[PDB]
Amino acid sequence: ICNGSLYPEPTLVPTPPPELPTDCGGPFELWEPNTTFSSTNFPNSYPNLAFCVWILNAQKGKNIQLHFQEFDLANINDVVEIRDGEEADSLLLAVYTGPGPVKDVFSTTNRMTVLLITNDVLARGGFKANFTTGYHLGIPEPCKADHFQCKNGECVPLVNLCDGHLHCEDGSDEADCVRFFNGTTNNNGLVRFRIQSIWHTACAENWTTQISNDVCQLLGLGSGNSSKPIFPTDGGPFVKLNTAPDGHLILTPSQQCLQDSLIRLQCNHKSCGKKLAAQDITPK
Amino acid sequence: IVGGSNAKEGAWPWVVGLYYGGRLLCGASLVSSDWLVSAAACVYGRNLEPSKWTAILGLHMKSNLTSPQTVPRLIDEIVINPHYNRRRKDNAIAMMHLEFKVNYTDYIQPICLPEENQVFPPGRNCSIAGWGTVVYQGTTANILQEADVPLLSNERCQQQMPEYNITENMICAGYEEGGIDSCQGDAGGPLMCQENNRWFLAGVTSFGYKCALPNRPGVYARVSRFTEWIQSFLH
Ligand SMILES: *[C@@H]1O[C@H](CO)[C@@H](O[C@@H]2O[C@H](CO)[C@@H](O[C@@H]3O[C@H](CO)[C@@H](O)[C@H](O[C@H]4O[C@H](CO)[C@@H](O)[C@H](O)[C@@H]4O)[C@@H]3O)[C@H](O)[C@H]2NC(C)=O)[C@H](O)[C@H]1NC(C)=O
Ligand SMILES: *[C@@H]1O[C@H](CO)[C@@H](O[C@@H]2O[C@H](CO)[C@@H](O[C@@H]3O[C@H](CO)[C@@H](O)[C@H](O[C@H]4O[C@H](CO)[C@@H](O)[C@H](O)[C@@H]4O)[C@@H]3O)[C@H](O)[C@H]2NC(C)=O)[C@H](O)[C@H]1NC(C)=O
Ligand SMILES: *[C@@H]1O[C@H](CO)[C@@H](O[C@@H]2O[C@H](CO)[C@@H](O[C@@H]3O[C@H](CO[C@H]4O[C@H](CO)[C@@H](O)[C@H](O)[C@@H]4O)[C@@H](O)[C@H](O)[C@@H]3O)[C@H](O)[C@H]2NC(C)=O)[C@H](O)[C@H]1NC(C)=O
Ligand SMILES: *[C@@H]1O[C@H](CO)[C@@H](O[C@@H]2O[C@H](CO)[C@@H](O[C@@H]3O[C@H](CO[C@H]4O[C@H](CO)[C@@H](O)[C@H](O)[C@@H]4O)[C@@H](O)[C@H](O)[C@@H]3O)[C@H](O)[C@H]2NC(C)=O)[C@H](O)[C@H]1NC(C)=O
Ligand SMILES: *[C@@H]1O[C@H](CO)[C@@H](O[C@@H]2O[C@H](CO)[C@@H](O[C@@H]3O[C@H](CO)[C@@H](O)[C@H](O)[C@@H]3O)[C@H](O)[C@H]2NC(C)=O)[C@H](O)[C@H]1NC(C)=O
Ligand SMILES: *[C@@H]1O[C@H](CO)[C@@H](O[C@@H]2O[C@H](CO)[C@@H](O[C@@H]3O[C@H](CO)[C@@H](O)[C@H](O)[C@@H]3O)[C@H](O)[C@H]2NC(C)=O)[C@H](O)[C@H]1NC(C)=O
Ligand SMILES: *[C@@H]1O[C@H](CO)[C@@H](O[C@@H]2O[C@H](CO)[C@@H](O[C@@H]3O[C@H](CO)[C@@H](O)[C@H](O)[C@@H]3O)[C@H](O)[C@H]2NC(C)=O)[C@H](O)[C@H]1NC(C)=O
Ligand SMILES: *[C@@H]1O[C@H](CO)[C@@H](O[C@@H]2O[C@H](CO)[C@@H](O[C@@H]3O[C@H](CO)[C@@H](O)[C@H](O)[C@@H]3O)[C@H](O)[C@H]2NC(C)=O)[C@H](O)[C@H]1NC(C)=O
Ligand SMILES: *[C@@H]1O[C@H](CO)[C@@H](O[C@@H]2O[C@H](CO[C@@H]3O[C@H](CO)[C@@H](O)[C@H](O)[C@@H]3O)[C@@H](O)[C@H](O)[C@H]2NC(C)=O)[C@H](O)[C@H]1NC(C)=O
Ligand SMILES: *[C@@H]1O[C@H](CO[C@@H]2O[C@H](CO)[C@@H](O[C@@H]3O[C@H](CO)[C@@H](O)[C@H](O)[C@@H]3O)[C@H](O)[C@H]2NC(C)=O)[C@@H](O)[C@H](O)[C@H]1NC(C)=O
Repeated sequence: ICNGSLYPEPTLVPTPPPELPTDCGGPFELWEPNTTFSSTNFPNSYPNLAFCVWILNAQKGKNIQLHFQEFDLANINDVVEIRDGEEADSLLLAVYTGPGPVKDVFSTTNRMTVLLITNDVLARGGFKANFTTGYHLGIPEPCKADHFQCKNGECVPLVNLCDGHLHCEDGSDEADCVRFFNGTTNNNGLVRFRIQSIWHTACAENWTTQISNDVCQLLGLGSGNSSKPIFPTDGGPFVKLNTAPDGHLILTPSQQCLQDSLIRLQCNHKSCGKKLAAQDITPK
Repeated sequence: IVGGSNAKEGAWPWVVGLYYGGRLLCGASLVSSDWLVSAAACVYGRNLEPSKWTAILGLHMKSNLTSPQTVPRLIDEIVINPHYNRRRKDNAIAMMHLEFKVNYTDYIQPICLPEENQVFPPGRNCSIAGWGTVVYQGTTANILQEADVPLLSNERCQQQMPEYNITENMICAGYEEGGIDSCQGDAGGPLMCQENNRWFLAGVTSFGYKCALPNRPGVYARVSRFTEWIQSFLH
């Protein structure tokens, strides 16, 4: 029977565990005069497992632009979240992480929220930024004198809207001038072409299957199914669609057509989840 | 994934893998010629350098990457759904742009998308796939694993997992007896249902409490509520 151990065997002095990370919060919602602010200890480092919320406030009708003078954070473990509304719904818009310079962020409303997410290891110096606000900083002014603005803001008088080819360096004219109008579903509708700004059909003087399939392909759908007009109701500047030796379509406007009608096309769906596995069929 | 069975050649041509750092980290699905759909939760901090992301097409076997049946690809642009919070794990869907156009073959096929007013009723078997861990402790470096799970109503999903609001933006699929799950390792796997003999895309794998835990199924995000956003730039 072991006995006589009348000594303090646990000679080691216990130490409190590094628990309770919680958060430091840091600066909160501020107006325009407040521009420059450190996260919590930006010149030196930031605490691990710290969550902070920075809200940028601007006058109604204005937007907010970011400019990170110094941005040196950890790896993909730590990220920075950007929000605009923070009332009922917010959009990420831009998320920044990792060391190195980052691009500017333009708010879509008169409010911006900045969030910090940190891990428990690899703490870096931090980041800082300031804002100046303004009127449509990220939205270029549309050009007057009948100029059409693209997605990225480039404005041209008329070199787009379904021409022979896109005369735009940006080339953001993804939307076409042919869409299904007055239809019943996504795949069913009336053919409506637009030369410049006016929607019109393509008549049925020489309508064939090849041009129907070409139109269906231009609509992002499959082959032509159930190609038959019913009755005419439009009265716009109707054009003529005719077969061509090449793969392009030619629209010739003419309001003196005979037996005008609106053509209803039901284009089939495109390629879908059709399995092509080669397996034996069990005769059961 | 967990408790699944080995797939056949060409069984899931619309499932593709995403490689970052040299190892598979998240799954994705092929929709258009140069776009993919993947869970936004996994690709959150790695979207600033798409050049380091490698897109693998037809990764039926993880041991063959340079095989002729596998077409390597690179990621050019990564788009994350704006309405993402990482706090409620809501709208965890992301779209990735392929650098070059991808041809369609027998083993590489696109997938359908839900249409308007197209809701799958609860109680229907739906297929899942992924290269994640099948035993919750080990690793998966073998053939693609496939499984089928039934759709569960969100009313029971909230009760069985009293941790999130769930709401109507999530769809839960699994078995009350447990043993089948796909929320470990590869969280980018798609939720696939069968509407007619054409197949459809139902959801994308999302956060899951624990695999094979009794009455603890996974969570999926309804693509039917993101169809407009996907088609806005599907082209
Ligand atoms: C698209 O498809 C529809 C069928 O779904 C097709 O039918 C047209 O529908 C519109 C309404 O959507 C009809 O317009 C009405 O016509 C009656 C006829 O007398 C008018 O009295 C109505 O006048 C009302 O609206 C005016 C303007 O808002 C008001 O000023 C007025 O006080 C009345 O409140 C109304 O205009 C239309 O008659 C039918 N039929 C036809 C042949 O248009 C429609 O034609 C299709 N579209 C195209 C471009 O073909
Ligand atoms: C993905 O699939 C596409 C096909 O949809 C494929 O495009 C092909 O690219 C090659 C190389 O750029 C094109 O070149 C052909 O090469 C053969 C070799 O003998 C020639 O015979 C071809 O000439 C015929 O085809 C021309 C049309 O391209 C005709 O104008 C000509 O008169 C001849 O009939 C041609 O030079 C080939 O044409 C395309 N295929 C097409 C356009 O259908 C692409 O390479 C695939 N990508 C990958 C990564 O596999
Ligand atoms: C961001 O911008 C802020 C706004 O410009 C800056 O905060 C302001 O800093 C000035 C510095 O002088 C403070 O001026 C003082 O204001 C107090 C106000 O009275 C206080 O006491 C009453 C009770 O009697 C209390 O009700 C008030 O709320 C105040 O707490 C004066 O008494 C002083 O004499 C002096 O003028 C501003 O008060 C202060 N604003 C606010 C809202 O506190 C800030 O420094 C900028 N930077 C950062 C990092 O925030
Ligand atoms: C993943 O990559 C692996 C490469 O490391 C693939 O392994 C190869 O798989 C093929 C089948 O797809 C095997 O080919 C078989 O070869 C045997 C015998 O080899 C004969 O080869 C020639 C004819 O080509 C003949 O002249 C010789 O005398 C041999 O008799 C054949 O009987 C089979 O029918 C089949 O053709 C390779 O042997 C095999 N290589 C290795 C190193 O294992 C693997 O298949 C890939 N994964 C998938 C799913 O395909
Ligand atoms: C946050 O505050 C800083 C304060 O420095 C603002 O920096 C500003 O940056 C612009 C560059 O975009 C500076 O203009 C520069 O002027 C020099 C003059 O020689 C010229 O050589 C450069 O090519 C450039 O045009 C500007 O001077 C500078 N501000 C000050 C006071 O020096 C920054 O813009 C602020 N952030 C935001 C979002 O406004
Ligand atoms: C669209 O369909 C109409 C159907 O009326 C086509 O109208 C006529 O089509 C003929 C095709 O042979 C055109 O050629 C003419 O043939 C007669 C045959 O004897 C010949 O004598 C004429 O000298 C002429 O070559 C004809 O010009 C045309 N128009 C008429 C008869 O007024 C129309 O051609 C079709 N559209 C296209 C682009 O094919
Ligand atoms: C697709 O959904 C059907 C629902 O009809 C599933 O079929 C059911 O599968 C379970 C096992 O997962 C069967 O439970 C056991 O089946 C054995 C053999 O019949 C029986 O002796 C046991 O008492 C127990 O019921 C069940 O019978 C079977 N059928 C029904 C009507 O529930 C099926 O598993 C789902 N998945 C696939 C890939 O088909
Ligand atoms: C959507 O699902 C329906 C079933 O609800 C599919 O229709 C089925 O199509 C197959 C293929 O032709 C039919 O098989 C054939 O049946 C006839 C007898 O009707 C037989 O003589 C042939 O040898 C062949 O076996 C099947 O009967 C038919 N089922 C129906 C109409 O109820 C339809 O194909 C599916 N859609 C797509 C796009 O796959
Ligand atoms: C246009 O789209 C419709 C979609 O409803 C296609 O309709 C298909 O119709 C068939 C019905 O044909 C069958 O023929 C069997 C004998 O071969 C007969 O036993 C059976 O009872 C039935 O009459 C149906 O099976 C398909 O499911 C329908 N859908 C599809 C996608 O095929 C129609 O064929 C399409 N037309 C064109 C030209 O594309
Ligand atoms: C998970 O959902 C939580 C829901 O709790 C309640 O949600 C309602 C929705 O608007 C809040 O407003 C109420 O709306 C009622 C009508 O539907 C009114 O009768 C009521 O007076 C009130 O205006 C309500 O404040 C809120 N709380 C309570 C105690 O009712 C929500 O609170 C959580 O934030 C959400 N979790 C998230 C978003 O992560």
